Amino acid sequence: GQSQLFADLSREELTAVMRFLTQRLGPGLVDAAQARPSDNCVFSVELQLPPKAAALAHLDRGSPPPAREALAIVFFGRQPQPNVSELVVGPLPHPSYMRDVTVERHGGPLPYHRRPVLFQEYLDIDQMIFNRELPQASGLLHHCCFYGRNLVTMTTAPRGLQSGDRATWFGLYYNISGAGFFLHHVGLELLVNHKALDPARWTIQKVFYQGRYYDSLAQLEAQFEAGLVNVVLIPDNGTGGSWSLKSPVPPGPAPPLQFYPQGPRFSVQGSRVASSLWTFSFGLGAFSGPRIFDVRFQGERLVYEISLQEALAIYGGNSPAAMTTRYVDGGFGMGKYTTPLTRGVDCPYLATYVDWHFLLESQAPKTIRDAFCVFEQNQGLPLRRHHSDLYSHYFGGLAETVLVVRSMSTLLNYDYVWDTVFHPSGAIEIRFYATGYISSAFLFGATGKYGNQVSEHTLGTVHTHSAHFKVDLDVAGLENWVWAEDMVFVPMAVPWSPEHQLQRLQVTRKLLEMEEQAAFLVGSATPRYLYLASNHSNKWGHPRGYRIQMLSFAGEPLPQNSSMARGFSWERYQLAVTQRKEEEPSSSSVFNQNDPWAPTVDFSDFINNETIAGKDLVAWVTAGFLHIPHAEDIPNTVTVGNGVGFFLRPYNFFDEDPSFYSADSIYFRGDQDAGACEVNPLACLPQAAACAPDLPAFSHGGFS
Amino acid sequence: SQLFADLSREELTAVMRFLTQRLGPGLVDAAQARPSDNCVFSVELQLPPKAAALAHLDRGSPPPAREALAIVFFGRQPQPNVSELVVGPLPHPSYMRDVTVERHGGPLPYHRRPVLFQEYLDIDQMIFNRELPQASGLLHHCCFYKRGRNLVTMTTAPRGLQSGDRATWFGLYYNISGAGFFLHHVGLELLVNHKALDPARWTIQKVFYQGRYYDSLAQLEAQFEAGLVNVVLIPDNGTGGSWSLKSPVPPGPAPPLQFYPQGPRFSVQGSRVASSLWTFSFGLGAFSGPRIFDVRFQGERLVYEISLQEALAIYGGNSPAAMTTRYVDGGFGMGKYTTPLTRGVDCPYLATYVDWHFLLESQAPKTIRDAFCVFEQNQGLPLRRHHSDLYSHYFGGLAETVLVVRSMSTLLNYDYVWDTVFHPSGAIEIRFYATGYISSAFLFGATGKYGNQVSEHTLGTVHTHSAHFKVDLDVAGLENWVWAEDMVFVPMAVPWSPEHQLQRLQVTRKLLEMEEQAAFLVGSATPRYLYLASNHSNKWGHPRGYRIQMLSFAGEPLPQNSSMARGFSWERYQLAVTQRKEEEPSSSSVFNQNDPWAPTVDFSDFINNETIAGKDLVAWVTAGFLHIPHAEDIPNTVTVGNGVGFFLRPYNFFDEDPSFYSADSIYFRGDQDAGACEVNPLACACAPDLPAFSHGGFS
Ligand SMILES: *[C@@H]1O[C@H](CO)[C@@H](O[C@@H]2O[C@H](CO)[C@@H](O)[C@H](O)[C@H]2NC(C)=O)[C@H](O)[C@H]1NC(C)=O
Ligand SMILES: *[C@@H]1O[C@H](CO)[C@@H](O[C@@H]2O[C@H](CO)[C@@H](O)[C@H](O)[C@H]2NC(C)=O)[C@H](O)[C@H]1NC(C)=O
Ligand SMILES: *[C@@H]1O[C@H](CO)[C@@H](O)[C@H](O)[C@H]1NC(C)=O
Ligand SMILES: *[C@@H]1O[C@H](CO)[C@@H](O)[C@H](O)[C@H]1NC(C)=O
Ligand SMILES: [Ca+2]
Ligand SMILES: [Ca+2]
Ligand SMILES: [Ca+2]
Ligand SMILES: [Ca+2]
Ligand SMILES: [Cu+2]
Ligand SMILES: [Cu+2]
Repeated sequence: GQSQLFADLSREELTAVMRFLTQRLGPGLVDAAQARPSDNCVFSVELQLPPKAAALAHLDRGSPPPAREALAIVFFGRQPQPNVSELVVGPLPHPSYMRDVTVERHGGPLPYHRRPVLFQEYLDIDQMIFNRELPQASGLLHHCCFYGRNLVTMTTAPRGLQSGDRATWFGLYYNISGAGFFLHHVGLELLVNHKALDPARWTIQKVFYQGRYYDSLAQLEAQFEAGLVNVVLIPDNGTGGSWSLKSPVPPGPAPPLQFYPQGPRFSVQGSRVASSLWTFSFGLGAFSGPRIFDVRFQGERLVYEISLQEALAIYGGNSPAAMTTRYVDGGFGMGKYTTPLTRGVDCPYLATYVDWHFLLESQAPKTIRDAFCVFEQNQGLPLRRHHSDLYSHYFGGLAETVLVVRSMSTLLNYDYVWDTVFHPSGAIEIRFYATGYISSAFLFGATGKYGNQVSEHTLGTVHTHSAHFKVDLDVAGLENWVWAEDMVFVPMAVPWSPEHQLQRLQVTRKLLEMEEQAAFLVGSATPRYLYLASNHSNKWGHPRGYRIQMLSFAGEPLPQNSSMARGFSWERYQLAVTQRKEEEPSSSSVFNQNDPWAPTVDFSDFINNETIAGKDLVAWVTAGFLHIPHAEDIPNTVTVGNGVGFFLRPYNFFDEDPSFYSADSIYFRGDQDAGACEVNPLACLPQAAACAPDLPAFSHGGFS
Repeated sequence: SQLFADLSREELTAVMRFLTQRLGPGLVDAAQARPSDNCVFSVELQLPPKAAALAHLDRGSPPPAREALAIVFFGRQPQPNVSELVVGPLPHPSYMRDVTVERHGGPLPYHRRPVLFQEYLDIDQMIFNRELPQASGLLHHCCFYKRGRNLVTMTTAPRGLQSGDRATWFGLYYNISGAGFFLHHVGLELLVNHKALDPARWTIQKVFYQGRYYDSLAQLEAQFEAGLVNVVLIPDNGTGGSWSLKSPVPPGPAPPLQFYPQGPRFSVQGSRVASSLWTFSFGLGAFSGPRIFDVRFQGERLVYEISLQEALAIYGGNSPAAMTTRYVDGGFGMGKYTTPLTRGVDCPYLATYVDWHFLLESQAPKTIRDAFCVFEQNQGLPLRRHHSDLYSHYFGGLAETVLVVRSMSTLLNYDYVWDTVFHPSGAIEIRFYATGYISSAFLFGATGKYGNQVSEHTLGTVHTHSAHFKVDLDVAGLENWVWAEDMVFVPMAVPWSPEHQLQRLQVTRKLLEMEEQAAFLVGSATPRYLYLASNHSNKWGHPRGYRIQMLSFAGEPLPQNSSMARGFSWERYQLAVTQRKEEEPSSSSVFNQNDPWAPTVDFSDFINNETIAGKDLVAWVTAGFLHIPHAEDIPNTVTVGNGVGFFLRPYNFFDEDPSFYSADSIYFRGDQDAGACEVNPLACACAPDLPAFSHGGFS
């Protein structure tokens, strides 16, 4: 079955679904890029992933491929009871039908306040701030901040305190040219209430300046002019790090460069990457972000899907913005906020780079150039090696080379790096880095219970990062069990001197039967060897397994006591294994960010006391850390040590190490000529086999 | 300025001629020595005292005498001792002092002494000439017996059960040609007693065949010939993996190759690496293994010393050899058992490669070619990046390049990989990988409580690996404190709507004042942020710090209840911080392997309830994992996912990211020509002309 079922929609296919929806949605249908709250609107159109039954029927058993469909989110603002609605639209490329799956999926209409804040909304909010509200305090603002074209606004987190609220705290910052404005908070923060569908009716519920609450910007300017406010002059320009990214040092000799001496050893065709060892499909959800499907090692499928589900950032702090802030980044979109990869910085210069197409908050499809990069990377390490000077004189090794796919999501200040790396041993590593700029507060007072001073007038606010992954392993077929292997010591008499005691080392295997048993809380310890496995077995008779191996420094999760916690229930777990249902496609939702108190998807609902003894299983992995900012996070947070993710590793899945059969392996005996070419491939790189290519002239995918 | 350089070949011959002429005649070469002889076991660099060394490197003083330390086996006397002697000054030695007593308070029992290469050879003459033909009937019928040329022997762990013992279990294995013999256990294990100083007197305390215990080989042969022993014939050759390393698949298009477009960006002179950012010295102890001294980031020193102290492997199993085995690898030697790096496999092809000289168990100095490699590696990752489509249109980042130093020690089956990697952010990563062959048993019976079947007739025995590192951080001078930062949530009324509650996130700092508070047991949780710091502060007024960040999947340590456990008490700790003394230079010792019950050094003695508030500190980091072998370990165990170690990371130590001032940084704005060469270095013969391949050879 040779189709590309998992490919993100092309631009024709988006135009096609747009044309279709235009014609059929009633007249009065506004473009989303200019829409007001009471308008109608196509928010999003993206690929609707196919149901698994049908997909595998095609891929494995040759049946016809399932209708390729799209899913549009529609803001219905023009009516007595405004709803959000999800509609499926197919088949592609010539759509002929549309049904409204909203009720059928979340049992009821979608409250209109759950909708993401549109780009027009943010723009209206700024008209309200800069034109109507902020000149009421123009005296204060001359005095402190060089006064509304030099200042600039930034959003927060959940918007309110209570299901249905839509009130956001907004920070104010100097509009720094050519570097991060995120460091130069001016101390002013405005709780805006924009729940109403008429922007004229929008209020400013509270105000916060340098330590103090006020009821309005008027009453702040009353108190300023009455001489009753100690105001702090915050510089406006400066130099190095806090103000720049451009290094003052001039370029020196060049760093090392990697090249393929005789052509590449893989190919990308559409959504499908293929190599001597690995074959897989890849994509970005608009909200979910990265994903790969149909991963096959030497022709056998290991995983149906691996895909980011959510990223979280829980903050604390002095100011109301920082202590309210819980970003659920799916609500903005890890795909929407993807950004071009800059060649030679984000991936190796000779990597192959791929575009990504999308239709969000517009009516034309746009394209993000160089959104993904795929490459083979020599790691420096040997994968494996042994040198025998003992009894027999030989050497046998293999340098590890690895296959890689990378996107980067720039969510305001943060640049998330998402890596999916494919080892020649049959292992799959998922990785998640955070760089970019820190979300900062204005430095004031009881600092230190809440973070570190990091520049003049700048607090680095404490926060946690957590991220969720879905790992739908299909280990040797759909029917899988989970096993927990570990270890134990048993006091025993030494057999041949019973007078003497010895501490006896033993393996421990428990087969986990129920969802509740394989759900592991953050804080609880957890089996050293945990793997999903098969009815089937390898040559020596052990169940065929793939083994999850985590890499987390997890923060304490937001306590359960909180009304908000439900919107990201998944943070509380390290790992959970679950019966994989069509009704349960995802862990979070775009709709949880703006109403986590009545969550649109609640992940703890999935762990519900069913068997996981021989069913189609799906593993859910949380990974993250705590981050007390510090001075070396200026200008940017750095990758080193901040890799988090997991390994999927073979455990009695094969009969031997597949890399035994590698084309790149190296062997020689003591009695051989190790530097003769017929014995050793490495002895010909010099003779002839050299010659770095001419390079492609540099290009860049641009900006908005 | 080369205080820390391992001894040259001249300097070894020099100490060896000096020791010859002054040790009494009757002084035998160690390679040939019998237990009752006298013997120079080792001569290696004696590291200088820290007061004096710093005096020299910082304050201009003259250098401390360059000295050597020789271990001498004094077997020819009424009470035989082992003795460590300092010998100086170099390169013209004129003195020699016996530090043994002054260091471990008394003589060194002769049984603590490492099993020499001649001892292993004598044990094999006993085994194959006197003992094994007593059972040539069984061995014809099970293992193709020829008079012992087809079989082969391998050591175990501590030797005996009790302080003073010297009785070693030995497994038998087919002598596979050109691939690891370690997978072909024949089922036979002999407890040999070799304590005596007269090899004629050596006994065979016990025997183990195929699940059952016998008192000698004669008795097993009685029981065999009586038809009373079910014998199975174990094949002798075979194909693929379990029997080979050579891939059957022909070489394909070549893998990616890294080269330096306009020459290297570092240099190696003797023991000293130098680069644009980093400057350090490097070496191997003979027993302790890798180490680096005088690490200087942009000229300021961060660490005095980082050094491997010990590697440990605890096993379990069906058979006596497996369940008795706890290898303390220092007792063999991580430096001795270092092996040449094979260019293009163990390190980048274009890396620079350095020799190592040693003098152990001989009288001439030998050399291990290509023992170290140093290289710059482009990682493919960015060190950092931001892309702004928001309010202002710009891009600013930096691909991470890294500097690396690597040695590999092959201890029998196991190939340990030791890495020291130097990030341009000011971080140092220490890494430890294990590859090579698994140590295997013969498959019989109750398997499964004890490991996995992994080939025909081969059990992969469960085991833990752990390793110990000494990290002598000198954060902004000698006086350091340690701090433990972490996090907490505090229920609080929302200020601006107090009828609602909010879970308020807060940092948590405690300054650890006592050694007991900064020693962290395996099992117990540990502060998310834990760093050594200074009196001094950065611009913003935070204490200047380096943070330790571990990477361990610890095995359960050997229980305390065990008589053996003191010989590696560092296994029970994740991390310990400690007043740094000259009487406490190391964590284990070469003498612990052969007598852990009366440990020659016991690490828990260092954690002794002193203050660590503003003292010269040292951190000790344990790292390791559990290994239940599995089919994908044949023919070798793979590196993937098996990296363990730690990061040493700036924490308010600088005023900003030093990489901000990087030469290889990249910046451009929306309104610029991103592909014009004057804006972007990335927008600009017959490249690598490669050295013809060579190899360091074998014994
Ligand atoms: C959500 O909104 C849409 C319209 O704004 C509702 O769908 C319409 O329903 C009426 C009568 O029920 C039909 O005659 C229209 O033609 C429908 N339009 C479409 C395209 O679906 C919808 O029922 C509302 N859903 C809920 C449950 O609130
Ligand atoms: C270990 O043995 C050595 C020699 O077998 C001892 O060293 C000698 O000590 C005698 C006096 O007891 C001196 O006269 C010799 O000149 C010494 N030789 C050297 C090179 O030291 C040593 O005393 C023994 N160590 C202990 C602690 O017993
Ligand atoms: C912010 O700064 C940039 C200059 O790079 C400018 O183009 C933009 O118009 C400024 N003003 C605001 C309020 O966004
Ligand atoms: C073992 O086999 C090797 C080569 O395969 C041989 O050279 C050696 O001498 C043999 N005998 C022993 C016991 O070492
Ligand atoms: Ca369920
Ligand atoms: Ca599955
Ligand atoms: Ca102490
Ligand atoms: Ca120190
Ligand atoms: Cu962060
Ligand atoms: Cu192991």
